[PDB]
Amino acid sequence: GRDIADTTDAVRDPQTLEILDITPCSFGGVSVITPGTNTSNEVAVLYQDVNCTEVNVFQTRAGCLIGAEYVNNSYECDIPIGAGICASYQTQSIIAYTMSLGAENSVAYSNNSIAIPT
Amino acid sequence: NFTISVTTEILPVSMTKTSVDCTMYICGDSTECSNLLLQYGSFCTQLNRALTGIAVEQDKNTQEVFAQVKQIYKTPPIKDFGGFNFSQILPDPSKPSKRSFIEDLLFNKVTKFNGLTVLPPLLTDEMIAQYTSALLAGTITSGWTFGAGAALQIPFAMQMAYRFNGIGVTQNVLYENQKLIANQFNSAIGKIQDSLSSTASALGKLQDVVNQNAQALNTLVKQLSSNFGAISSVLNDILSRLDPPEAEVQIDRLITGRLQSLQTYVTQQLIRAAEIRASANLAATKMSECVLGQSKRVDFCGKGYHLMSFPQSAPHGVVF
Amino acid sequence: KQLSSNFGAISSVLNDILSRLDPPEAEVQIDRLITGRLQSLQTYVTQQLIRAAEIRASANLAATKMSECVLGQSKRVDFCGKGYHLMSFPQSAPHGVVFLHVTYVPAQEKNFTTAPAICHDGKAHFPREGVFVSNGTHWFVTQRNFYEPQIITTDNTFVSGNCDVVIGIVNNTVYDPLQPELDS
Amino acid sequence: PQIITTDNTFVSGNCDVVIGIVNNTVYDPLQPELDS
Repeated sequence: GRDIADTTDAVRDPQTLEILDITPCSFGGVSVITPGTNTSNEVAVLYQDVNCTEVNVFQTRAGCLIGAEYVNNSYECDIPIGAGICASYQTQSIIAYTMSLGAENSVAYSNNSIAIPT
Repeated sequence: NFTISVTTEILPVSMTKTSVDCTMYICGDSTECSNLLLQYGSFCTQLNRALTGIAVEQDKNTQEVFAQVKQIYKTPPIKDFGGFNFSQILPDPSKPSKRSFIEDLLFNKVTKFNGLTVLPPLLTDEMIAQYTSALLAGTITSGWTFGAGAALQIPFAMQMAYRFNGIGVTQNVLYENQKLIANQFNSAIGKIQDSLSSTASALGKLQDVVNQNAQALNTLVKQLSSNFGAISSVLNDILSRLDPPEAEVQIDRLITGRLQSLQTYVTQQLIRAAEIRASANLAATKMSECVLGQSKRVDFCGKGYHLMSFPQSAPHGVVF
Repeated sequence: KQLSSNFGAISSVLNDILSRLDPPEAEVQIDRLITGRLQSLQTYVTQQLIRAAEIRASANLAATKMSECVLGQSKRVDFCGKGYHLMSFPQSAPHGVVFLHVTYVPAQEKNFTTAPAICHDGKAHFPREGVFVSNGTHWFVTQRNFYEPQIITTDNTFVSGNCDVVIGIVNNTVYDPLQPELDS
Repeated sequence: PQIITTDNTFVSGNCDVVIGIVNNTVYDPLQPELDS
């Protein structure tokens, strides 16, 4: 059988009538999340679009992330990783966080309330 | 007498942040091919850094559009704004993604092993919807003052009186006739959700952006199947069949054609990225001047004496 | 660095090919070098035009910014920094321009009770400029963007319709300053 | 529509320099209060 790229997607074994579906091996790009070499030498590897099985491990939507201790707190973004997740260098070690959208501010609307710049 | 009408205006904001592994595209797990690629020099690294600059530029496009407000405002529980029912355009917390019903129609109307990778966008669709929820929250509650600084909270009848005085209509006209304006706005909201539930010909631009990108990637994939004068398009066949110099001649032809194909693809992506960047700056200008305040530029924000617009999140775009 | 690429030649040095080989083979190797360097140059010129187009668009934006924002008071919000706009002062920069958008930003807020109209003699009064406010003990008129109260007079208001039609309307006395002049 | 009053209009010059002018009567709001 053939794929969409005119590449061999499936085969049949020659000695035995057995049909085999060929998938190429799990691959992805390698990204390095680091602060400056003035600040540290600590690096965090971000594998891209693979799960953290086929490779201090946290799994992102962008892929496998090694070396960032995942935090449930939210900070402002310093190094963007992907899908709302950003990294920073604090106590130090590389951490990962869901990046903050800002501070919430409830607005006291009423049908007779105003705010004037005094 | 008069009428009030809402109008959609659909602008693409960012592309799909697509990165191509250049050595993996040209030479898929081959040693002699990687040798002859490095004979040609720094084409491959230059194309990678170019596509990386493209992806960073679209992320900057999305960020420079959507992150104008800092304080994420939220609507009060008393939803009574003068009879103006914003229930379709407000986000729905009962839906598991906090998105508007209109944004659900917008998302509904929009439709590998060769180094062809897709990097995810930095801002997810839910937090983009949270930004737009903040923008409508400031626009409804504070009026236009939230783009100028603090959210100076105002009633909605006062806000519409101020926008009518912005277009020259005195405020007694709205205060004697506010119910008709509210009913006309709610009916226009009904017509725009009916039009968005009707057909995708309004969203044909955004679909055309995605289709152009898919056409470029698919043509690149088909150009992998091209021989460029070689005896095969499969590299491993030539490596199995031939002696190494006689293989390397065909490998030279293949790298030549594939590098020309990649330069062509990167050039088209660059020009389209510049077009999308200009459209994103236009969209940011439109949102900054029409969402965050009352524009007196005619035809910049739809036909008529413009009052405001309300953004809606779209897949790879924004809709006012 | 793309000078150093061989593109399949025996060297990236032209003089080495010219000094080593007879021209029936040296022309072929030189032809490969011209092909590689010409492709690299055309890629470079393509990047040059696209980047110069981007900087051209930025310069058109900067010309628009100074022609509206510097040379006058552009009241388009967020074109010239956050807030109400007063000036921008252009300063030179290496291959660029830097503006100093001085802006009017509100600082402190104060909550007041408001009505869109008041009712004196069965007649509705709307402010000609601003908004009615109340501190809790009196209804006063003020500016939309700064708090300064005044006594609501006949000359601060315009009468339109009756008190039935508008909502949120409260009961007050509209001062006529012509009445003490008639009493004078 | 409203009645032409003295605070609706500002006087400027005389009525021969302008083209298209018609004749009318300007209501004075100071007139019935001054009569009162």
